[PDB]
Amino acid sequence: KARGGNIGDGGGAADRVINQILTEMDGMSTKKNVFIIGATNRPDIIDPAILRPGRLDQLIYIPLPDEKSRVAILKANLRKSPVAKDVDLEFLAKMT
Amino acid sequence: EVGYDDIGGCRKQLAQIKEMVELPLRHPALFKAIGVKPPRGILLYGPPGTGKTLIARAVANETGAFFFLINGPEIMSKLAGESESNLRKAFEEAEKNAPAIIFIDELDAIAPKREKTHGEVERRIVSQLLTLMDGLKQRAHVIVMAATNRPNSIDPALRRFGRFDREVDIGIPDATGRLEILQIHTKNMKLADDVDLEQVANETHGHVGADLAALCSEAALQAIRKKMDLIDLEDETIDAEVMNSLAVTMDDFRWALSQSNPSALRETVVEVPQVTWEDIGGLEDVKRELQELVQYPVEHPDKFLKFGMTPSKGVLFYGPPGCGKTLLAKAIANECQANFISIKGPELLTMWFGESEANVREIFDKARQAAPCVLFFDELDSIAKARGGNIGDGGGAADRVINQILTEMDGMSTKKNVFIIGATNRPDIIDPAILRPGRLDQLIYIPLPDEKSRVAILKANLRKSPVAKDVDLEFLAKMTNGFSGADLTEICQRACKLAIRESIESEIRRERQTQTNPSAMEVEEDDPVPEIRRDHFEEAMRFARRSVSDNDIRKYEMFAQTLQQSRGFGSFRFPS
Amino acid sequence: EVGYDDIGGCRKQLAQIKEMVELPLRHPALFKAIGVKPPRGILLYGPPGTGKTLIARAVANETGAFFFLINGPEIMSKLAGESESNLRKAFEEAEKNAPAIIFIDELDAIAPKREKTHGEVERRIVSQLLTLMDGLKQRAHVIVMAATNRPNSIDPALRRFGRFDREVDIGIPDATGRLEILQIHTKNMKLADDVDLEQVANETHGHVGADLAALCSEAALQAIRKKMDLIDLEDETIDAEVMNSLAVTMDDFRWALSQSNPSALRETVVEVPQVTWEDIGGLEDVKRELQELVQYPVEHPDKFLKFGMTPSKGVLFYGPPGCGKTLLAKAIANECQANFISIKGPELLTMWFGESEANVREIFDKARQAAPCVLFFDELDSIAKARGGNIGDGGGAADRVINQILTEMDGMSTKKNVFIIGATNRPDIIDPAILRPGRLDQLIYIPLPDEKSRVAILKANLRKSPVAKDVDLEFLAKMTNGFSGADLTEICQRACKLAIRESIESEIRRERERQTNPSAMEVEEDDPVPEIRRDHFEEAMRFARRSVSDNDIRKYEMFAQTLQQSRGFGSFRFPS
Ligand SMILES: Cc1cc(OCc2nnc(SC3CCCC3)n2-c2cccnc2)ccc1-c1ccc(S(C)(=O)=O)cc1
Ligand SMILES: Cc1cc(OCc2nnc(SC3CCCC3)n2-c2cccnc2)ccc1-c1ccc(S(C)(=O)=O)cc1
Ligand SMILES: Cc1cc(OCc2nnc(SC3CCCC3)n2-c2cccnc2)ccc1-c1ccc(S(C)(=O)=O)cc1
Ligand SMILES: Nc1ncnc2c1ncn2[C@@H]1O[C@H](COP(=O)(O)OP(=O)(O)O)[C@@H](O)[C@H]1O
Ligand SMILES: Nc1ncnc2c1ncn2[C@@H]1O[C@H](COP(=O)(O)OP(=O)(O)O)[C@@H](O)[C@H]1O
Repeated sequence: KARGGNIGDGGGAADRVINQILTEMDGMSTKKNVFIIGATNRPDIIDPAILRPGRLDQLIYIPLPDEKSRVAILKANLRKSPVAKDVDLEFLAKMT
Repeated sequence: EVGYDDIGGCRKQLAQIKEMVELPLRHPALFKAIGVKPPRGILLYGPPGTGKTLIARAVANETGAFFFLINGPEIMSKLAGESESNLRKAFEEAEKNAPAIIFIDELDAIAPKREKTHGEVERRIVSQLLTLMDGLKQRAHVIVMAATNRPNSIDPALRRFGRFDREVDIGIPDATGRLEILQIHTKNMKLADDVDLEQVANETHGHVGADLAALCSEAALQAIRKKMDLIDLEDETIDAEVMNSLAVTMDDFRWALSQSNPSALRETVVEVPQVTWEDIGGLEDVKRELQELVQYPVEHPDKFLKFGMTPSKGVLFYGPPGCGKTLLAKAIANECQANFISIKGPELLTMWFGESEANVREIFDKARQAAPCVLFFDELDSIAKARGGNIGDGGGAADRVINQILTEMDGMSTKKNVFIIGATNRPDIIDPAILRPGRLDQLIYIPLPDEKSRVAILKANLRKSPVAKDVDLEFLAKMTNGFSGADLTEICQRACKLAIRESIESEIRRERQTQTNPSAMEVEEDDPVPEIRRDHFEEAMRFARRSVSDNDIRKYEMFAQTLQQSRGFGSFRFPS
Repeated sequence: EVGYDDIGGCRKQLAQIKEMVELPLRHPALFKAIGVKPPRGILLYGPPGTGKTLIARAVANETGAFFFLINGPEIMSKLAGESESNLRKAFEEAEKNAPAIIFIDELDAIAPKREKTHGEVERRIVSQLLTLMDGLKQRAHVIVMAATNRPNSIDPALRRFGRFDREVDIGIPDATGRLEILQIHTKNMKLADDVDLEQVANETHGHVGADLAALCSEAALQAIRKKMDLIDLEDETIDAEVMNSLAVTMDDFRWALSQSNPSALRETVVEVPQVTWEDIGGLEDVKRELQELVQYPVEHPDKFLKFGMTPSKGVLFYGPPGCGKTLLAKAIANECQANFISIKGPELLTMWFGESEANVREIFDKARQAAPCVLFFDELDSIAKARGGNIGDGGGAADRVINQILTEMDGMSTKKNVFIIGATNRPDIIDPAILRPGRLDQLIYIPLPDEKSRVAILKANLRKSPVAKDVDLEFLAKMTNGFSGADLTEICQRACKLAIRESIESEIRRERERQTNPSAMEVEEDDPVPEIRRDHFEEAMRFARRSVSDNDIRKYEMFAQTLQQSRGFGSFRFPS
């Protein structure tokens, strides 16, 4: 994103930091314990080399929370705060 | 001797040092029966000439501790191999007179090594000093206070636990402290009645305690040169009565201020702004929202804790130029009585051009030290404008300085006191990451001042100037349909300029008239224009102009409605 | 011995030093009965050969203080471990003869460490010198004056409070001071009647006092070589009468000036401009506005203070090239009798290309020291032109040099004396931040000279040249419908060139005529063309040209009306 995304730089998707991350991952796996998890809101602009085998190949899509998921999120956010039982949370989650 | 009265500036770190050192020194026997570790070392740092040595001496005198002064270059000037003996003997002597205070003035000379550490003998001196400082067996009550211009100048191992574990930034004295410093430095010269030391104190921005003393001495010397020299009656000792007959006049102080050259004007200022809500005539919704976001967490922290809500620590002001965003930030800081730090756009542009973003880390650390503080990033969109705005660079909105600011903010919130306020006249080009939660998410729009707001702005601008009651201000404010605060200030300044020019020209002519035609009886009619009149304001308004066009206000209205709260929930009702 | 008469240049810092040192030295007993701290150290800095040591010696002689000279390399050339003894003994001896003045010539050798601080023994010397300098127990009246090429060359701890707390920049002598230096250096050579030392002084720009002495000595040696050598009558001691018979002629001085090579031509000049309002024929509205903005705050500061108005400290001249903006700035500086500093475009471009904007800080500090001063940034739009102007760089108008200038201006205004004047031929491309309040907000438009203005410009250009009364100047000025000041200067220069060529060719032929046909009686008819005639001016005007097209004047008119005072308030009346 910093380099662009629609036009960007004249060069390709490769950058210094991602290249170093790829080198470390390629030199990784020896440890058998470190597990790399990557989160990105712009999958289109992510470097394709990141998704090659031996890298973050398992792509997982996180969709918008469902009604039940929304209810759980509201409960988690409001667990600490004193919430009156009168306010129905399922209705609010479904409304959103 | 020297005491708290001598220590001027009222900068409120002397109180912190007192709270630090009384019990270790004022009640030394108490720590013998209680298991607690007192402050083994205190690092006083700040601009030179701020009285750090004076503060240490005053604390030693007021607490009765045996004060020992280890001058930096005094030991450094000694021969290698025997300076170490001097340092060791100094600590032993201070140990003997328990409780004792060992003051190391100019600590950045004994242990200047910042891991560069040039030379050989200086490494020995730093290591031996480290051994001594860490060698305090917690017996007796020797407290080692050191002076340094900046915390990072001394060796980092000196900054570690047990050597110097707590630091106080004395900093430049403020207007209130500058006035108190002037009072302390002007107490035996028999100051004149006309001179008040208040106007000089306000005009004395940028001076330090040493600078204030030098200015006072220069004014005294000007007074001595102006008078008592013409008579030329001098002896071995000037007569006390003859010297007392002179009074330091305001003119002498003014000349001295003109000949001051303060020794660190550039140094950043951490000061409680004097601006008040009165200066801004309105923004009641904005005023209440700012009061909420800033004041409520501190005035009523318990109620924030009860609901388990963490108050936002970032607010971004957006609006047309000249509407009072900087003034609003100063007013909000003043209401909470918290220190205000302002980072204008030139500083950010300098950090960006120089590729030196580590200054952001230093700025945030300074804001953290001066808590409670309101860290204001004025005109934060400057870097985006510098890179473009319509097309800009090929890359995105991310830049080095904003990225460092985001990193510091993400690593912030720990302090619980620093509050970040951002002002930007181009919200469209501001980096979106700035507005994410945990950052300056609370966007506040500052609109053009209303008629009542315009009246208040005119009154604030014209409070100092003599304005005739004939000139109606409400009519002028209402007449200005869309003038910004800057436009109103320009109108007032132009009216004052017209009045000043007319007064100067008139009294100049009137003086010709006496020179050309010497009148037999001298009878001055006073000033031909003693206050600003209706005609001056009419001529000034003739040149009134609207700096802010309606198209840029339209863009701001677009962004405001670009933060639109949806269009389907306005009638949300729970099922009952 | 040496005194104020020997000290030449009339540079007006000797007066400041006198005011500094009389009472501490001229009236030492006075400070015994009065509690005041005198100047413990004074740092005289400037280009080498400016007489700093001479000034110190003259002050010591004229005040009776025992002068002690501690040569930099004299102590530095001594063996390590015993040079410290030399410095300590020098201070003790100066202490014994109280009051005494200790002069440290070439201070940048004893303590050159700028925090780089190479070596080991030199660190000892700097630290011990620091201990001695700070070790002055305020007893006796020893004043330590030091000489250094630049303030930043010496160790910063030497610049701190109590070591060297006040600095004086002797600087290069000016035309008036160059003339006085020539007079002092030409007093025993029996200067000839034809030589006046005024033309040489004007042509002597760039020399220092040492340079002036060297030029005078070279002229004397040329005189000795030209005569008294042909006779070759020499003995053990040349006869006084024989040597007195020679007179240094203007030709010898001219040759010496040709063989001068001044030792610091590049050094920036801080000089009161000799230009006067007479050189500019008009701009009465502009002249009055400039008089207001600059002169009024100082001539009548009380009236500015009465109305609570702070006068603007920045003015931006915009107009077509060659209309006299630089001359106008020089004239305004001359009227206020304030030092003038000019920063031309090449300097800004050099700072921009070299990525060295810290020079702006140095320039502003120099302007601050030479107060009252008019800091003029000539052709400030050069960087914008260098980056483009129609398309330019991808980024905005912000650049490193302008950003540094803005930072210095924002940090300025404290001095109350420096006044920033900006000239730009391309107002459209100038950065808008330059025009914000607190910056060069007062925009002044310099239009093409009028008919009367053109007449005045022609008279000023032709004042030195011999112009025949036959050639009517008003007709020529009126004839030039839109010629700029540069165009008129070019026309005058071309006319002078034509006259010079005609005179040279004619006298050359006339000399052939006397070589080809030796006349029996020599009777020179004088010069065939003694002054500039109508035909020369007609031929020159034949090549007259309008450098400034009407389209660029149209763009300037657009910008001028782009600062339009609205169109609805012209009839503003208060309700009555
Ligand atoms: C047996 C095996 C274990 C392994 O590692 C297991 C492991 N332990 N800790 C961790 S990490 C920790 C767990 C939670 C956070 C991270 N892991 C691990 C490994 C991979 C992915 N996630 C975790 C690798 C590779 C192998 C094998 C597979 C086939 C053959 S053959 C010649 O074809 O017959 C030989 C060897
Ligand atoms: C109680 C609390 C106070 C706080 O800080 C208050 C504070 N003091 N000085 C300042 S600063 C100064 C004031 C004027 C200028 C700046 N602040 C402050 C904090 C935030 C925003 N503005 C000011 C933070 C967070 C909490 C909490 C909230 C919920 C829970 S739980 C587990 O859900 O039950 C636990 C802890
Ligand atoms: C009285 C005053 C003088 C001043 O400075 C005057 C000055 N002297 N040398 C110079 S410089 C030199 C002159 C020729 C070349 C340059 N100046 C000067 C100042 C501004 C612009 N040009 C010159 C500033 C500001 C003030 C004041 C105005 C209002 C108030 S209140 C609280 O509202 O009642 C308090 C203080
Ligand atoms: N607030 C103050 N009250 C009285 N004197 C002050 C004050 N601030 C600075 N000074 C002056 O500063 C002089 C030297 O400064 P100092 O106390 O040594 O600080 P530093 O070591 O940082 O330079 C002192 O002699 C004192 O007169
Ligand atoms: N204004 C002056 N009047 C008389 N002599 C001068 C003057 N300026 C420079 N000189 C000459 O400069 C010579 C040496 O320069 P000096 O005084 O030592 O200055 P610096 O130490 O900076 O080089 C002196 O011998 C003196 O003759």
